[PDB]
Amino acid sequence: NSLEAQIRQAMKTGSTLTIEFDQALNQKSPGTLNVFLHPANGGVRIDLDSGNQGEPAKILWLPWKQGELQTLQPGSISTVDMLFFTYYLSGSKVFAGDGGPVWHIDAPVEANQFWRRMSSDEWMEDWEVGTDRQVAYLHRAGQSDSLWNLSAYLEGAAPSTYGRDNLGQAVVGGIVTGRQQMSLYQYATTSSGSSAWSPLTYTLQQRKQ
Amino acid sequence: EGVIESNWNEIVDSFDDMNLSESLLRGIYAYGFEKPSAIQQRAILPCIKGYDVIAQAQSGTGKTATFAISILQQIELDLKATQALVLAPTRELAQQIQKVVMALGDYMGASCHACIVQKLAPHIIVGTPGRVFDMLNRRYLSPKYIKMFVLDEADEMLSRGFKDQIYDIFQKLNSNTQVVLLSATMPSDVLEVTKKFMRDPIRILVKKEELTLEGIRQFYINVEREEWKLDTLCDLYETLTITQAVIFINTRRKVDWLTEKMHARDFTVSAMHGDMDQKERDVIMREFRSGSSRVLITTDIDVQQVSLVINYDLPTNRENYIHRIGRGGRFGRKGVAINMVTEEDKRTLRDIETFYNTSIEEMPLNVADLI
Repeated sequence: NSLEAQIRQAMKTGSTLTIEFDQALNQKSPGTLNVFLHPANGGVRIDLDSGNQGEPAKILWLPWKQGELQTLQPGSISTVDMLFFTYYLSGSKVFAGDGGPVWHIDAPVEANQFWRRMSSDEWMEDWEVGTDRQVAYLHRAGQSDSLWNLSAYLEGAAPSTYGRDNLGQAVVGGIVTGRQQMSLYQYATTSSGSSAWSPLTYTLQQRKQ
Repeated sequence: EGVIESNWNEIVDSFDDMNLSESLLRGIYAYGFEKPSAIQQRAILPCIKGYDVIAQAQSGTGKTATFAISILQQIELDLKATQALVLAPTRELAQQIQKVVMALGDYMGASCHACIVQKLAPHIIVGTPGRVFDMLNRRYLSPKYIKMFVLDEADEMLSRGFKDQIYDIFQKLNSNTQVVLLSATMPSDVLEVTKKFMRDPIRILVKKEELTLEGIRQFYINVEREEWKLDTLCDLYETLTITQAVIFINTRRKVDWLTEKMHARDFTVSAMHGDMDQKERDVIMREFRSGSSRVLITTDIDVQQVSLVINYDLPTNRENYIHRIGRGGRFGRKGVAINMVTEEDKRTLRDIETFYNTSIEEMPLNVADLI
C-alpha cells in the first residue's frame, strides 16, 4: 500500500514502476535524506514538498553534479529495507563497491580522471593492488570508451550497460539488506518506453594498479 | 582570482603581531614558515578569539602553518585531553595537517594524532569523518573537552558523502563548540551546514563564477542571412556525426517554426519554451534523456551528455551565452558549441569574442577531425 513498499516490491519482483525526481534533489549532498514520495502518472515522484498526497520517507540519496563525482559512503548503508536512489543516468555512470561506496560520475568525466579521483577514497586505498573487490558498474552502451572503459585498471567481467548507440536513460536504485550491504536495481527508458526493474549485479574485479 | 567579501575587518599579515604564545613562535621561526593568504590574513584573528568562521579558502590550506597556528594557539597545553577536532576529506590531507601541526606542536609539547589504535588522548585529532565518527562511537575519543571543530574542505567532504558522518559528529559536541569551516566552494548544502551549526559567524567569501567556458570548443559560421540557417543546420548533420543536440532559439515563435521544419526532414524533436509549466517541461526532458527525440529546441536544461549545442540564434547577452553552453565542475571539461552568425548579428554585436568575452573560432572544414 505505501509507495515505499510498492517500489521495493517492483524491484524484487522485476515489475515496471517508473521514478521521477525533482532537480532540487541535486542540491542535497550524498547521504540519508528525508523525502516525500508522490503518485505521478503510474510511477512515483521524489521531492521535498509535503503536499500533493506526499508520503514521507527516509532514503539513501546520491545526486548528480556536472564536472564531478558524487559519492555515497558505506557508513551510511545500514537500515534494512531503506531505499536508495541516484539521479537519472543520461550518459553518466555508476560504480559501486560491495561493502564500499557508490559513485555517480558525470558523463564526460574521463575514466582515467574519475579513477584517479576515486582512488583517493579510503575504501579504494584499502583495495590492495593484486586483490579483488565486488563491483557493480553501469555505463551507457555505445558511449566512447574514454568515458568509461577501465580495462587498464581492473580485470573482470565487462560492466553492465543501458541504452544503445549512446542513447537512452537509466534509473539506478537499491534496497539496503545489511550493514554496508545493498541490493542494486536498474530500469531503462528508451524510445521503446520504460523497462521493468532488473538486478544490477556485482562482478568480481581484480585491481591491476 | 576573484574578490573577497567579508562581514569582518580584522587583518594581520605577520606571525609577529598575532598575540601568539612563546612556544608556538619558537616553532614558527624554527621552521621557516610561509606568509598567510589574503583569505587567511582575515580569518586567523577572530578564529583565535574562538568565534565561528566561514572562510572560502583555496583547497590545501591544511598544509600551511597559519592553518596549524589557528588550532595550536587555542590549546590549554596542560589539559591532557582532545580539545580540537579537524575533519579532512582524505588520508593524505589529514596526514599533511598532522605533519605541520605536530612540527609546530613539538616546541609547545602539544600532541596530534591522525585517525585514518591502542595508544588513544592527544590535544588535536585530525582525520576522515567516518573514521573519526567511528572512534567517538566506540569511545576511543572523547568530545568532553573539545571546544573547536574544523571542517577543512567542507565542499569536498560533502561531495565525498560525509554529510551524515559530519552531522552525527556534531551531535556529540558541546553547545559552545567553535566551528571553523573552510571551503573553496559554497554551494547550497555547504551553506546549510553553517546555518545548522554556527551562531553569527565571521564570513569571508569570494564571489566565484559557477559556470565556465573552459575546455568547450566554440565555433561560429558566417551564415550571413537568417533564411540560410535551416540549410546550414541540415548540412551540419551531414558534416558531423551527431547523437543528440540542443538548439537554442530566442523566441517561442521560432522554436515552433524550427521544430516544424526539422520534423518535416525526419528529425525527432522536442520543443520547449517559457510559456510552459514545469510538468510540461518534465515530460519533454524525459523524452530527450530517453533519446526518443534526437534534438531539443528551446529558449533561455537537465541532461548530462550531448554531441553539441547550437546557438541557432545568438543570445542577447553574455549571461545567457554562459547559461547556454557553460558547464560546472572541475572535470569533464569538454564540449562543442556552434554559433550561427548573420550580418545583422555582426552589425549589432560588432565582435562576438569581445561581446561574449570568450574565444570563438570560425568553423573549419576539417571540424569533424577536431572534436
